[PDB]
Amino acid sequence: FRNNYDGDTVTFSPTGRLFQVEYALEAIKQGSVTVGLRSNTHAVLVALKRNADELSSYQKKIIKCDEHMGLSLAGLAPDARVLSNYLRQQCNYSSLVFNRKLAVERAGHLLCDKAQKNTQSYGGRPYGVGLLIIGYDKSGAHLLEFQPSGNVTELYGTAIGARSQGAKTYLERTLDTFIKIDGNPDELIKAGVEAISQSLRDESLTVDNLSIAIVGKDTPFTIYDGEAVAKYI
Amino acid sequence: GYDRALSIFSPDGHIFQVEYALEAVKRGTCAVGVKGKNCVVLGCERRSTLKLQDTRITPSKVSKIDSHVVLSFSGLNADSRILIEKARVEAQSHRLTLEDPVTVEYLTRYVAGVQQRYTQSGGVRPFGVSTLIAGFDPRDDEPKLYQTEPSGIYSSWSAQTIGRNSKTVREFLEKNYDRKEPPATVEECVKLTVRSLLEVVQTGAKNIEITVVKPDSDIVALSSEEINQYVTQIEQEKQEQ
Amino acid sequence: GTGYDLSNSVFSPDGRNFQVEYAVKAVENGTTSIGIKCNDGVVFAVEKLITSKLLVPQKNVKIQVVDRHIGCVYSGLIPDGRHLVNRGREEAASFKKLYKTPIPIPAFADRLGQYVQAHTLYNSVRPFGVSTIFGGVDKNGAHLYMLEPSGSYWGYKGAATGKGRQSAKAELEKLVDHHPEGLSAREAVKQAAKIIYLAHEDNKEKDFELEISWCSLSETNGLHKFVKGDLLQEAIDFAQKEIN
Amino acid sequence: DRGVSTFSPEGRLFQVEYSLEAIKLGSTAIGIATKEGVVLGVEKRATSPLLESDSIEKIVEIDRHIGCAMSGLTADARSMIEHARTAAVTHNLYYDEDINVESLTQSVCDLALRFGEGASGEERLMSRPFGVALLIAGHDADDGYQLFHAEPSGTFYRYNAKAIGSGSEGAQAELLNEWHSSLTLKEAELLVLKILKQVMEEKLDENNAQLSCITKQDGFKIYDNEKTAELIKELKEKEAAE
Amino acid sequence: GSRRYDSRTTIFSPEGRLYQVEYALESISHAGTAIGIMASDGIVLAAERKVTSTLLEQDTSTEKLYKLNDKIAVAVAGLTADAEILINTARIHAQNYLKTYNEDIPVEILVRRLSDIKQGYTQHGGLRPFGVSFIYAGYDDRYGYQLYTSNPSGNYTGWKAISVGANTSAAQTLLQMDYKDDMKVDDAIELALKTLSKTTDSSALTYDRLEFATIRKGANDGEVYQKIFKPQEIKDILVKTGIT
Amino acid sequence: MTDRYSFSLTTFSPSGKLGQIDYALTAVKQGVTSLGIKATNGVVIATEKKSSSPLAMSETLSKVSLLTPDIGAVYSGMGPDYRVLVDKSRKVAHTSYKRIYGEYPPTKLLVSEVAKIMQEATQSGGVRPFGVSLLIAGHDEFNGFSLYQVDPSGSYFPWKATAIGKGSVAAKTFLEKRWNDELELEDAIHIALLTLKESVEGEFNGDTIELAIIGDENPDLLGYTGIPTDKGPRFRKLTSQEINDRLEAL
Amino acid sequence: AGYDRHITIFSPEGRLYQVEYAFKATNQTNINSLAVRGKDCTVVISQKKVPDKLLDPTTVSYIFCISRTIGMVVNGPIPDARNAALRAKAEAAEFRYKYGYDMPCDVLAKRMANLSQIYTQRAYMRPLGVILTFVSVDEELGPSIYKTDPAGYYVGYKATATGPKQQEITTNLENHFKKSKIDHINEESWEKVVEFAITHMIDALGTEFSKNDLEVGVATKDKFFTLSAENIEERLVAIAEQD
Amino acid sequence: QFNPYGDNGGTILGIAGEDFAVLAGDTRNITDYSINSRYEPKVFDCGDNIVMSANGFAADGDALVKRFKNSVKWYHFDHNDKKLSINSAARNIQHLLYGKRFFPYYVHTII
Amino acid sequence: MDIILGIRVQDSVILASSKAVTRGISVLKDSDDKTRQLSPHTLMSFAGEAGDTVQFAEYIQANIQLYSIREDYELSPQAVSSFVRQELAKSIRSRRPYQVNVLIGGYDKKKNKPELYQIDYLGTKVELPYGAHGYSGFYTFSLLDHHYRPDMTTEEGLDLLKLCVQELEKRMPMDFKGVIVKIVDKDGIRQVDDFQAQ
Repeated sequence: FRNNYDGDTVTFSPTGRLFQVEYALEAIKQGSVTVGLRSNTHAVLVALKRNADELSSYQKKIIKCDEHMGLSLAGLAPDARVLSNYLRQQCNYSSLVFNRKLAVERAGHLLCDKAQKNTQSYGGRPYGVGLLIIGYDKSGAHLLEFQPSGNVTELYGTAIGARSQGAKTYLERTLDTFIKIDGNPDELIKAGVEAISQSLRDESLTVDNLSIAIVGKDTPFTIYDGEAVAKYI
Repeated sequence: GYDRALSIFSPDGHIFQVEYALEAVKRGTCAVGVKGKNCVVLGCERRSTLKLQDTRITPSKVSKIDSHVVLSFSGLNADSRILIEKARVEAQSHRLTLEDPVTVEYLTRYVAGVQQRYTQSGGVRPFGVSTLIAGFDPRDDEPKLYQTEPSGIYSSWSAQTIGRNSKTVREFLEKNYDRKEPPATVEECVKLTVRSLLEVVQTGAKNIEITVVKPDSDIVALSSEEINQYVTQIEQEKQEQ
Repeated sequence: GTGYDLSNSVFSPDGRNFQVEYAVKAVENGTTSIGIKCNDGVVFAVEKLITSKLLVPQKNVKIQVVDRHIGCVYSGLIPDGRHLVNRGREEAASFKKLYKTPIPIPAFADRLGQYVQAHTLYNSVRPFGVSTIFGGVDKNGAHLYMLEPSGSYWGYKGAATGKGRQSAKAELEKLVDHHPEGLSAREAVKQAAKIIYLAHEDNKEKDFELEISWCSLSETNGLHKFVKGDLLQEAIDFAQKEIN
Repeated sequence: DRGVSTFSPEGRLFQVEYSLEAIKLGSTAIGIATKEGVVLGVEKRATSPLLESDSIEKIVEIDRHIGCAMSGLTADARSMIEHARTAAVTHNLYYDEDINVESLTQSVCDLALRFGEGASGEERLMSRPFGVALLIAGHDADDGYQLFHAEPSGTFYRYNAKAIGSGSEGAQAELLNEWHSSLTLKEAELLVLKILKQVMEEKLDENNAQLSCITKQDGFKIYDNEKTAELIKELKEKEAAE
Repeated sequence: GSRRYDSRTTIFSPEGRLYQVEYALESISHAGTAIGIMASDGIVLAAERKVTSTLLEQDTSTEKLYKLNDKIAVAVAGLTADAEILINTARIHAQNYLKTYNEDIPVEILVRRLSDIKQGYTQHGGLRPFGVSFIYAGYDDRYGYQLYTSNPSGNYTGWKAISVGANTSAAQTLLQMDYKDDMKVDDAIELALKTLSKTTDSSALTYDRLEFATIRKGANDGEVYQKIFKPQEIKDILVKTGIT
Repeated sequence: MTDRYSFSLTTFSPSGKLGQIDYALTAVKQGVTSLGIKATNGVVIATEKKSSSPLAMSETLSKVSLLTPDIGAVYSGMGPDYRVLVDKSRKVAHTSYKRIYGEYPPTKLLVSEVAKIMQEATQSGGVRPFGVSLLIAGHDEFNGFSLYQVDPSGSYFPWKATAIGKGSVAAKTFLEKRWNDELELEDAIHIALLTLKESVEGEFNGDTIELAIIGDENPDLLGYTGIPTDKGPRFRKLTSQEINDRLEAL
Repeated sequence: AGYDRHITIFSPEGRLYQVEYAFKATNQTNINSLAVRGKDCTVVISQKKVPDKLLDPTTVSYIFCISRTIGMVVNGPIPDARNAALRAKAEAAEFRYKYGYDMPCDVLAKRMANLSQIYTQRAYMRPLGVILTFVSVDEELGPSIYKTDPAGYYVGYKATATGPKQQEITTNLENHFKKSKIDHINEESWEKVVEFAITHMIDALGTEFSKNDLEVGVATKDKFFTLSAENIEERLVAIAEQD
Repeated sequence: QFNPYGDNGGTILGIAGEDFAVLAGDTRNITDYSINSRYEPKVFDCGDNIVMSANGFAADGDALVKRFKNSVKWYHFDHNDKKLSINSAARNIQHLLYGKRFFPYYVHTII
Repeated sequence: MDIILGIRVQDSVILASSKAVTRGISVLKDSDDKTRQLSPHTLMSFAGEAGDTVQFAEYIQANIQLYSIREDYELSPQAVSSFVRQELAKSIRSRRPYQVNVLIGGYDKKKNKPELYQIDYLGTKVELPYGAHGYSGFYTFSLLDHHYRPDMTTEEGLDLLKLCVQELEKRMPMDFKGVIVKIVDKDGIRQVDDFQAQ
C-alpha cells in the first residue's frame, strides 16, 4: 500500500491521501512546542527553544515579518526561513506600492498558496514546518496557524509541535479568560507561559530556553529572550 | 534538459557513482610519481591487450598542461582528455590575467574542482579518472607533486601511485622512499621510479615510459633504450645477490 | 499487468485514469457544499466543521468570488481550490481586458474546465483534489456549474459534493420536482441552509458553521454577495426548525 | 527511482540523513568558545606516510574575524568556503564593516537545501546535499566570540563547544564535562588537544593534528606545527601530573 | 513522474564499466567486418557489406566507406544512420578548420574531435551512445599516412593494420601474422582481401559484397588521391588476387 | 507540464539489440504489402488500398504520395507515422534544397534527409522510433532513375526491385525471378501487378490497388507553358481505369 | 520493460497499448452516433442521455460548432472532447486568417489527426480518448464526413457510425447503399435526410426515440447548425406517419 | 521628445557639531516659475538616528529616500537588528546611486 | 597613429614599431614595445585604438599558445595570419569592433622562408615584401619600392629601415620617439638593442 504511493507529492493514494504531505506534517510534531494566543488588544507568541547539547544554543523560533507581524516556527528551520522571507516581501510590497500594512488574514492566504504549489508538481517537496502568525492590523489582533498542507486557520489560541496538545487543551479551557486580557500584555504573556508549560515534561522553561513575542494596539511586534523573559519564569 | 541526479547518497552515506568511478581508476594502467631534491619523475605502464600499434601517433600517458607542468592519470582515457583540455585552457587564462603561469597547486586545485563539480551536478556522471600533476612553480626550484581523484579531493605527496596494483607499488615506495634523503639525483630518482614499476610491470621495456621534469620548463621523455638501460642495471642489482 | 494507477496521464486497460479517480476520493472525503440555481440567480452554501472552540467564528471564510459576478465553492483539498480560483480570476481579468464585457458564466466554466483537464494530460502534475460549484448571472440568465477533478463539468439545476452529497442531492431532487416554476433567490437561501443542516448528519459528530452566498439579478443586482446578519440568521432558523 | 528531496514516513529528508552518515565517517573537528576567543582543532588523518600532511587543509579562513573547520567529504566544502569568503568581502564592500558571524553562517546555510532535480521555489541546481559539516567560529562587536555548527540540512546551531566527525559522540560527552563559562584560551587549546587525542586512532602529534583560534586582537590564526607541538608536550606533562 | 522510465544511459556499473558503451560494442561486433591496412606508399580500406540481395543496387550503394575530406576517409562498422550523423559533423569540422587556418585539417585533430563527440554521449545527456566504430584512413604533411580507430566510448588509437565489426579477433590474428612494415599498397590490398576472405560468415567472397578504397600519393603527380573502387574494379582485383 | 522526457527511450540491450527499432520493424511486418520495381526508363511503386470499411472512401486515403515532381513514396506499417513523414519530407526538400539551389533535391539526398529524421526518433529524448518502412522512387538528371528503402533505424539502401510488409518474403522471391536489367516501364508495371496479386486476399482492381510511376516528363501535368526548361513532372499516379486496362492483359 | 504499457513506446509485438486503451476510453459515455450525406447537406445524429435529474439538459452535448461551416461530434469523455473542440476552433480560425479562405473539413480533420499522431510518438503527451467526426458541405468536395481516432488515423466516409453499437449501425447503413447503389441519401431537403438518419438509427439499435433522446447537427452550403428538441420532434412525428 | 528629468528647486544644508548634527532644507517645491507646494518636507528621519535628504529632481529624490529606508529595514532583518552606523549607511547609499550610473538619480544627497 | 613597419628580406622578417605612447597633450611613455610573440617563430606588431590594441594582441597570443600546447606543434605563419584575419573579420560586424591593425612576421620552418602579412582592422589581409599601417606607408612605400630587393641580407634590411625611419623623422609631424626593431628568422625572434644609433 502506502509504500507505492508515498514516492512523491504528485501521487494520490487509493484513498485520496498525499503521504509526502502527511510525512511533512510529521516533521512538525518532532518539532519543539510553541504557543499562540490573543485578546482584543494583543497577540502573544511563546516559544520553547530547543538546544542540541548543553554546550549548544536554544535555536531561535520567532521571526519578525513586519512592524505589525511575526511568527513562531516548528519543524524545518530552513523552510521557516524561506516562508518567513517570502512573507517579509509580501508585507513589504504592500507598504511600498500601496502605503498599506498587509492584513494578517491576507498574509495567511499568501502562505497557503505558496505551500500549495509544492504539493501538485513533480520534483518539489512540501514544506516541513508549521507556523503560528500573530499580528495587529486594521481589524485588531490576530493569530494564525499554518500547515505545510497549505491549510491556514485563524484562532484565538493554539500550539504546534511535540506535546503541543497539552497547551492546546489548556487554552481551549482558559479561552473565556485570556480573550479578555485586554490592555494588559504581561497578563496575556503569563497566560501564554502557563499554556506552553502544559506541554512540558522533560525540563522546565529556563531563561535562555524561553522566547516570547508580543504585538498589539500600541506595540510593534517585538521579541524577548533571556533576561527580558526572566520575570515570567 | 537532462538533469537527473546520478550522483546521490545511499543509506550508509556513500555516493556509489563516485565509488564506482574509483573502480574504473583501479582498472586503469598504473601511474607513479616521485619527487627528487631538484626534480620530479612520472612513470606509466603500457598495457598489452593488443600490440601492433603505432607508438608515433598513439596518445601518450603524460600530458603537458603548460611548459612547466605535466599531468598523468589512470582510468578512462576519453574522460582524461576532457580534464586535460580544461586545464590547458585554464593555464592560458591564468597567464593572460595574472600575467604569471599557474603554480602546480593552483592548476591541481582547478582540475580537482572540475572533478568535484561532476559529482553533484544533474545529468552527469563523475570522471572515471585520478591524476598525478607535477611541475615547478614559476621561478621556483622546489619540486611539486599532487594527486586528484573522482571525488574532487587532492593533496601533495613525496611519491605516489594510482591505477592497478598501485596497492603493491605504493608499499614499495613506502619502504623505499626516505623523506630525509629524497633521490638527490635525476638518475637515482628515475631508477627508484622504474624499480617500483617493475614490481608490477613484469618485464616491460616497451611497457614503461618515464618522463623527467626539472625546474624552468625543463621536461623530457626518455626513449626505450635510456629506460631499458635502467631496468638492466636493476636486474643486476638483484642477480648480484 | 498493474501499476496503471501510479502515474497520472496513464490509461488503464479499461480506458480509465486512476489517479483522477483517486483524487475524487479526496473530494468525497471533504466537507459538503452545494449550489442552488433559482429564477434569477444562484445560491451557494457550505459546511464548516468547528474543529474546536479556538476557531474564531465567522472568520475562516470558504466561499470565493471571481471578478464581481461569479461565486465559487468547493469540497476536497482546500488549497487546490484556491489555486483553481486564482487561475479563474486571471482567466476572468484576461477576458474582460480584451472583450470589455465581464466573462459569461459558460465561458468561465470552460476556462476552468480546460485548465483542470490539462492536469490529467501529464505525469509531471497531479489532478485537482476538489469538485467546484460555481456560477453567476450574465447577459442571458443565471448559470450553475460543478466541475470534477477530471475536468468534466455540466450545467445544473442544483448541485452538491462532499461527505453528504447524497443527502443534498436527494433534497435537491425534491425541490426540482416540487418547483417546476423555479425557486426564488430568497427561498433558495433558506432551502440551502436546510440542505446543509440535513447533509450535516453524515458528519453529525463535529459541530459546524454555515456559510451562504448568492447572486441574484434582483436581490443583489447580478453581483455576488455573502449572506450576513438577519438574512443569514433567518435561514439558520428555517433550517434548525425543520431539522426537527 | 525516488526523488532526491523526498520525505521519509518519519518526516525526514532521506538525502539529508544519508548525508549526515557520510559526515560521521569524517575526521574529527572540535571547537571551544571562551571569553578569550574560540579554538578550532582538527584531525589531519593522512592515509599514507608518503602523503605530505601539511597539505591537508581542514581549517580555513573566511575573513580576519572568521575561520572554520570541516568534517566529511572535504571536497564538497570548497564552494562553501568560496561562497563564505565572497559573502564576507561583499558585505564589507557594501557596508564598510565586518559581517556578523551569524549572518555569515546563515548565508552559507542558504546554499544547503538548494538541491534537487527541479524543486518549485527557485532554481536549486545541485544534484545532492553537501556531504560535509562545518564549524564556523569568529568574533563581532555585537555578540562577541561565537561558534556555529552548520549542517547540510541548512540548519545551524550555536555552541560553547562542539565536536563533529568520527569521534563526535564520545568527544561531545567529554566536552560536556570539561567546559565552563570561565575557561581561558590556553585551557581551551589544551582541552581540544586532549579530546582529539582520545578519539584519534593515531597517537596525536603536531603532524596529524592542527590547532587554530580567532581572537578579537589578532583575528583568525592557524597555529604552526612548532607552536602546537609545545602545547602537546605541555599537555602530556599536566596529564602525567595526575 | 518521468524518472520511472529513465534507463540512465550514462552510469557506472559496480565494476566501473559503462553499460551502454559495452552493449553498443556488442552491437558493433555483429556488423560487417571492415579492415584498414597502412603501407609505405598508401592506405587500404576494405569492408564486407552485411546483408545483400540479387536486387540490391550495388552501383549506387555506399554503407561502409565514406569520404570525409579529400585526404581523409572512414570505414564504418555499426548503425549506418548513426554513422551518417557523425560523418556530416565530421565533414563540417574539416571545412571549419580549413576556413580558419587555410590548411587541411591534420588527421588526428579531426579524429580527436569526433571521438570527443562520442565521449560526450557517455558522460551526460541521458541519451544512448552511437552504435558505431570508425576506421580512419588519411594523410597529412605532418605524419604522412595514418590509420585510426574510434568506438562508442570515445576512445581512439593508431594502427598499422586493424579491423572493426565482426570476427575482429580472428581477423586481427591473421593481420598480425602476415603484416610487414615494408609492405606496399598492392601487398596491403591482397592482405586485406585474404583476411576478409577467411573471416567471412558467408559462402564465398564475391565483389557484390565488398567496398574498397585506397589513399595513395600517385608518384606521377605529387598529391594525395582517394579512390573508392567501383563494383567492376573490385571484381577485377578479386580475380587477380586469386579469389576469382 | 513541459516534456521532462529528455532521455532516450531506445537503448542498447545486453545482447546489443535496440528493442524499439526491432519492435518498430515488427509493426512494419504486419503492414499491408507494398513494392517497387525499377525499369530501364522508369520506376513503379504500388500497394494495396486496404479499405477499413466499405462506407469509407478509399480515394480519400492515398498510400502513394508525391514528394517532388520527380519523386514519390509508398510504405508499410503505421499510416499516421507515414503521413507526418511525408509532410516533413516535402518541407525538407524545400527548406534544405530548393530554397538554396533553386532546384529539387536528387533522390538519394532527399532519401538521406528522410532517413535522418527517422534516425533521430531513434536516439532523441522522449520519443519512439517511427513504425514504418518507406519505398521511395525518383529520377534526377545526373543519377537517372532510382529506388530506395528507408527503415525505422534510419538505414536506407538502393534496390532494383523489392517488397516490404506482410508478404514481403514471398514477393521478394517472385521479383528475383521476373527481374532483369532490360525491363521496360510497362513490363515492370505488369510484373508489379502480378506480384501484388499474390498479396491481395479480396478484390483486385483499380479501386483496391494504388500504383504510381516515375517515368517521362508530363508537360500536360505542368499547368502552364512558356518556360522551355520546364517539361512537367515525371511522377504520375495511375488512374483506377489505367490499372484495370492492364489487369485485362494479366 | 513492462512500462511499454504506460507510455507510448513499442511493445515487443510492435504495438502501442496506450493508444489501444485510449480507444477503449471512447466508449465510456455509452453513446452512439452516425453521419450520412444528403444531396447537398450532411447530417449527424447522436444519442443524448441525461441520467441525473439535477442536470440542465440544455448543456449536455457532444456535438460542436467548430466554424460557420464545420461541425464536429465526439465519442468519448467530455473533458477530452472539449479539449479537442477548443483546439479545432482555434485551428479553424487561424487557418482563415493566414490563408484567406475557410478551412476545409477534410483539412481540419488531417490537422487534428496529425496532432493526435504526435501524442502517439512523444512520451509526455497522452492520447485523447476520443473519436472525432467532422462534417460540412465543403465548397469543393460537397457533403463531407471525416473522422479521426487516437491513433492519428483519419479517412473520409460516404456514411459512418461510432460508439458501443457501431457495428450494427454500420452494417445497417452498408446494406442500404448496396441496395440504392449510390453513395448518399438522394434527398433534396435536409429534413428528409435527418429523417432517414434517425429512422436507420432506430432499426439498427432496435430503439424508439423521444425528442430528448437524440441530438442532431446539420451541415449545408455555408452553414452548420444543430436542431432543437422541437425541431427534432417535428422530425420524429414525420417518421411516425409512415410506420 | 520625452525628457525623464525635472528640477524642483529647493536647497539643503548639513552641519556637524561635536555631539550633534543638523540637516536642514527649505520646504518650497517648484516647477519652472510656479510653486507646487509651500510645505513639502524634503529632509527625513530614516531610523537608526540617521537623517537624509536627496535634493534635486524630486521624483528621483523620493525614490532614493524610499529605497534607502527600505534598506535600513532589511539591514535589521538580515543582521539581527544591528544598528546601521552612519558610515555604513553612506557606503550603502554609494551603491544605490552608482547602481544607476547610466541613468542617474538627478539629486545631491546629504545625510 | 603609431609607426608600424615590416620588411621581408632573404632569410628573415624585420618589424620596426614606434615607442611613443601619447595621450592627448602628453607623451606618457617612450619605451613601448608594440609587439607580442605568438610563437617562437611568429611575431605580431599592432597599432590602433587605445584599449583594443593590447587586448586584441594578448587575446591572439593566448590562443596561439593554447594551440601549441594542445598540438605540440607550431602553426605556420600563413595559418596564424588566416586565424587572425578571421577574428578581425568577425569583429568588424560586431557591436564594438576592435580597431587594430597588425603586421605578422614569421619564419616558416617547413618552407624555410620568411613571411610578412599585413592585416587591417576590417580583416583585410595581404602578403607583402614590405608593409606599413597608418600614414607610415605614405612616406616609406616610395623608399621601399625603390631600394628593395628580394635577396637583401638581414643587414641590408636594417639599413633600408634606418633610411625609412629617417625619412619619417624628417617629414612626419609627430615625434614617435624612435622605434624598436625585431628580427624573425630560422632561429626565432631577437631584438636589435642597437638602432638608437646603428
